Amino acid sequence: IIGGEFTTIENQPWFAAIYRRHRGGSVTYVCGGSLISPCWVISATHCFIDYPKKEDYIVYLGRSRLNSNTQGEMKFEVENLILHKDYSADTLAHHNDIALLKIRSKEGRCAQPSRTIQTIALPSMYNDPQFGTSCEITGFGKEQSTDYLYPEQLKMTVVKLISHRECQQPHYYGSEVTTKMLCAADPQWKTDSCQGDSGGPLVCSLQGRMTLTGIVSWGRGCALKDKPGVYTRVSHFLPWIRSHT
Ligand SMILES: *C(=O)c1ccc(NC(=N)N)cc1
Repeated sequence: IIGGEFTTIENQPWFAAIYRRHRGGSVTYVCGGSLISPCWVISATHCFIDYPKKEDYIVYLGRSRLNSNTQGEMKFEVENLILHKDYSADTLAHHNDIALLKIRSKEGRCAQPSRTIQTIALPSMYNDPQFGTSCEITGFGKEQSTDYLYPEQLKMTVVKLISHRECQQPHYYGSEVTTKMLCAADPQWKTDSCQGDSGGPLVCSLQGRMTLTGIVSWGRGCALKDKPGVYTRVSHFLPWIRSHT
């Protein structure tokens, strides 16, 4: 997260921290995700495409810190890693950038809700907030494009939804953005998602309910003028989620 503020898991209790075990046993952070039901975390296919083996992955819920255990956290194996079979990636844009992880602890159990573990509601089909709406993004991604390290503490920021029209403009993304993507950015371009934030949630309040409107997907750099963050438009993927859960 470029700019924004530090947070703890209590403020985004659906947030999933996804890590990969490397050959040799070393564990590195991969991507965020969101808990949509006790047994299901939703993320981005781009996070997993180079290493598609479900056994390589570890999912935490209730975790506020990157490389320290948060009190109350729960740790899961991935029992099913479902990548979108129509996923495609150009030099920047990711298409159908959506993935489902069925989670199962060593004791053979799904998430158990708590102060630090809750589900996030899915949108109603094609039901998205109007452009200019303020939404929140959460992740362990870089605080600056030039950073080597990821923050140890979880971060959040606010970005505003941008219309398909505006995002299609020449100096923005042109035809790279489709109607299955949502753009969001800061008016001053001062806060954004960055490397490490992908797979994570874009949450909007829709008719009074906190809704997973988006999945952090792609962008040209981070917090660059006329280069919004691009999100998987979740309200356009309900059939795929339905048929795989
Ligand atoms: C994901 O890792 C990711 C998503 C989006 C960006 N860029 C912007 N939001 N501009 C970088 C990395």
